[PDB]
Amino acid sequence: YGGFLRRIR
Amino acid sequence: GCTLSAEDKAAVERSKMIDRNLREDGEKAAREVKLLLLGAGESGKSTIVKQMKITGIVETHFTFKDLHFKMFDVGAQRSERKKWIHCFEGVTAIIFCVALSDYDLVLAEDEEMNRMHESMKLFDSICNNKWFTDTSIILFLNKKDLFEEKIKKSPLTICYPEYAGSNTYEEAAAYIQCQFEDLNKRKDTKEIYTHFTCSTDTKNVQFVFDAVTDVIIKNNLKDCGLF
Amino acid sequence: IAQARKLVEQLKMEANIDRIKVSKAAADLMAYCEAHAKEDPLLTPVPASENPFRE
Amino acid sequence: AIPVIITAVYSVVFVVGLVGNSLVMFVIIRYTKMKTATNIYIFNLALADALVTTTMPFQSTVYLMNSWPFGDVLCKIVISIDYYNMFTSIFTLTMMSVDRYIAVCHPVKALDFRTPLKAKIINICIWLLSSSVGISAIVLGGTKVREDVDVIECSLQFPDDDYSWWDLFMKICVFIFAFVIPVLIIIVCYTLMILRLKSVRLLSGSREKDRNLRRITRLVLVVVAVFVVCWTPIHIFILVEALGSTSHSTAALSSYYFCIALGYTNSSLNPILYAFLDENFKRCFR
Amino acid sequence: QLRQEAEQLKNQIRDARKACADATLSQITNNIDPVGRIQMRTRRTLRGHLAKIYAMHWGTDSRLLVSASQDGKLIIWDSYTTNKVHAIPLRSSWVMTCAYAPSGNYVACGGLDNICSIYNLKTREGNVRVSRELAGHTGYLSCCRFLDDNQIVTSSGDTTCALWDIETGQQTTTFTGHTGDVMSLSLAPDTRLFVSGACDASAKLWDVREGMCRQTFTGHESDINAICFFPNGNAFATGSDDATCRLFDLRADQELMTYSHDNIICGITSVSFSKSGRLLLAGYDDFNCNVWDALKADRAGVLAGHDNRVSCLGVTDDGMVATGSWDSFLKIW
Ligand SMILES: CC1(C)CC(=O)C2=C(C1)OC1=C(C(=O)CC(C)(C)C1)C2c1ccc(-c2cccc(Cl)c2)o1
Ligand SMILES: CC(C)CCC[C@@H](C)[C@H]1CC[C@H]2[C@@H]3CC=C4C[C@@H](O)CC[C@]4(C)[C@H]3CC[C@]12C
Ligand SMILES: CC(C)CCC[C@@H](C)[C@H]1CC[C@H]2[C@@H]3CC=C4C[C@@H](O)CC[C@]4(C)[C@H]3CC[C@]12C
Repeated sequence: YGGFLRRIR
Repeated sequence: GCTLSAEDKAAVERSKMIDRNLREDGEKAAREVKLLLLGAGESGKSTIVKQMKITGIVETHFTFKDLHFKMFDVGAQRSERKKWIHCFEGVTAIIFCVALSDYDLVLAEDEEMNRMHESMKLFDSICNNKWFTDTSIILFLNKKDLFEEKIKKSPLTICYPEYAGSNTYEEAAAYIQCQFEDLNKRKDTKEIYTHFTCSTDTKNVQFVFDAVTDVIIKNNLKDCGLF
Repeated sequence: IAQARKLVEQLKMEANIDRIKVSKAAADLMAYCEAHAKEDPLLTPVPASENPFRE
Repeated sequence: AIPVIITAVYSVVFVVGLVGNSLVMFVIIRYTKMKTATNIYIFNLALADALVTTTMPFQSTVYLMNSWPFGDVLCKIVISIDYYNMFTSIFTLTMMSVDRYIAVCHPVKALDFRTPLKAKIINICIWLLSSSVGISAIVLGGTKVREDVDVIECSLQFPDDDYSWWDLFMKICVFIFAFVIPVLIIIVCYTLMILRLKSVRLLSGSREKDRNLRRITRLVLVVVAVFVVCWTPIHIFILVEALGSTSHSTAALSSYYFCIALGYTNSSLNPILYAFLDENFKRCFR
Repeated sequence: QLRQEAEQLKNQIRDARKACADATLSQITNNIDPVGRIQMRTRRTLRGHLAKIYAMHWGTDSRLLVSASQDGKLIIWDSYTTNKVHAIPLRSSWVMTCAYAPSGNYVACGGLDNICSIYNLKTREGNVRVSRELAGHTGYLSCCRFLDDNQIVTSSGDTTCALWDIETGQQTTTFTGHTGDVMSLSLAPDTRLFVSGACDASAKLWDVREGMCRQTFTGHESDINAICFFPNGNAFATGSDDATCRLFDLRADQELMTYSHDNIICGITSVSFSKSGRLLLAGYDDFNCNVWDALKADRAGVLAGHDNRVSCLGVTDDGMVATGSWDSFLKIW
């Protein structure tokens, strides 16, 4: 869980 | 499949219906608690049955707190206990009844054998039996009133010289209980629930229900794999 | 008392019996086994064609 | 370095979880027939854990390549698998806890509740309940290309007018229904079970039975501690980034992926805690 | 007073037995080839009992069989198709024996209830209902076998046997003389004599017509649990708790061969013969069955696959083997 959220990098 | 004829399919359907009935009956049966009622007739055993309820095996069914108990009395058998005692291997609990007032009474046989000693040896042979290694035993010490009224006249030392306490009721009763419990060789997996009879409504039944509840909790723990 | 007399009578009845040599008994026991040896499906495995308990 | 060790950790967790789940599923399918409720629960838990572990290599690839090179359909199905099987695994853990609590603290009702048929009904209800999040991830999940960065990212798409609000609400709902309710239920059920077992005459009768009670308490505490340690960091990190503050650093990214690795380590270790420690399972294996 | 007379009679009987033992079965059987290794598999697995099996009996048609379980079920199995023809509930779940009538019409059961229940299968109503109940024994019913559709012989734990009349409901003949609980019963092929083994480590041969014991066989050191007639009707095998089987002969009036092994210490629950009598099958308490050579006393085969004690063992009339164990499973080899 959390690997498919809209992250900024 | 299409290989089976018209009657073969009917036979298979009948077998399936029979299997459904069998599994329903097994589900109902496994939901009930079995109690093997042992002891001696002179000890007073029918009175306990009458209290709880209100030709080789007497089966008594009673419901208490949404739990069905089937109690099997095998006191009418006059044969060797070894050849049929294994039928009760999966019994939920054993109920062993002994009369405290019979500490000095002699057996009906010509031999001078103490009735209490015979009860103790029967309890020893039943508790230390390979079929009841993990079967809990509920000990009912009956006729406490008669024992209390009789202990003031006859000392307890007549049964065995080992007793050195006073002739009071409480100490003698505790000593008898500890002597009976010391016969339990397997103190690890088996627990003995000793209880003096109360002769009052919903007293013996409550004790049996508590012991059965503990046994059911242990069985559920084993089923879950936790124990 | 009466049980002893009954036991004595039973032993008298059993003693007055006709017995044969063990050799004849063994010979008859072997003869029966050898005579019906071909009719025993357990003694000799039956081919699956004639065996009703097919897989 | 860190990347190398991070992907090594991901690969180790993936291999361990996949092997353990496959072994448990194979043992349950053939060696030990699913006649009891606990076996059915263990089978469902192992299936959910294996399907969650299957998601890990895609996330490792996203971490390394910094982009999603697979198709849109593959991204949708992977996201749906991840969400659905996470919910299924958590709910199966919660229901195993409730089942054991009912078995101990309600022995009379356990005769009418621990039927394998009722276990199958409960499992079907769990999978249908997770089907809501699964269908949501199928419908809304997808892949979109960002032009100013020239990066294709796979995630849940919401309308852009209130994308932030929808994302925050979805994160809050998932956090609540996947951590707060299950952790509270597990804590309450296991605490009540231990308190009841403290009053059982059988367990306190002998030194060896006291040792058995201590072992049961240790196992329960290990299960609860493993679940909390594996799931709390990732949820806290996600909540902090969603509402607390927004930042992007290499150390933050590495810690985020390590938290995800711990979340997957939960499912990797579930077979060890629930299958390779049940006494009935040990007897069936031997 | 007369005890010395009884002792003298016993001495005369044993001297006569020793005189007739002019040879040995093992010496005479040295000319026959060994059977070999008997290998067979569980070609059928009957499931549907939720308690320990205590007895089973084949039908006369070599296809149907009856099994009794401790959960109060008499299940009639079609061995060919694994289907359940009938599942008779029992008023008493403590059943230790069951029987199948030679006509296929009736089924007997009994146990700790001290009653032999006879159920009719060919009722016009279509359901199996209780037809008769024989409550004449003061001990648990240990075995029962149908002489005919109207006569059944039972053995009880009160050291007696009884030949009954089903249509009347009262026993016509009482066989007494055992000093221990009668545990096993076997009818002769001609249904004129039978043999009973009890806990007194002795087997008695009884005559149906006359109603009195004719021969007594000793040799066992423990209780006899199983008994079975040889197919020719002249010998019979007994299984005991001494982990030994023994083959007695009626005409020779002495034991012939003892089947035992050094590593076998558990008792025998059931014994049976094959159609030719060459194989003696015996169920043991070590979860396994042993197929001995009835003439060479060799452990020709082993049947394993039961997780609990094998309780009952039957061989079909045509010779085409059912084992029931405390693991709630029947296995047909
Ligand atoms: C659509 C929906 C109503 C909702 C949903 O997301 C899931 C459902 C059905 O069914 C299950 C899911 C699983 O994760 C596993 C399973 C098959 C046991 C039950 C979920 C799911 C989505 C897509 C795949 C998939 C697609 C292709 C291949 C493989 Cl193995 C799985 O699965
Ligand atoms: C493991 C972390 C995450 C949470 C800690 C949980 C455990 C250690 C805590 C949480 C709630 C606690 C219980 C709360 C209340 C009581 C009642 C009191 O009369 C005896 C102790 C007892 C029964 C506590 C025992 C310890 C307990 C079960
Ligand atoms: C046993 C359980 C309760 C342990 C819980 C540990 C939690 C509280 C820890 C583990 C990892 C931690 C995170 C690690 C890194 C960062 C980045 C930093 O810039 C802000 C704090 C933040 C986001 C931390 C928040 C707290 C955190 C989530």
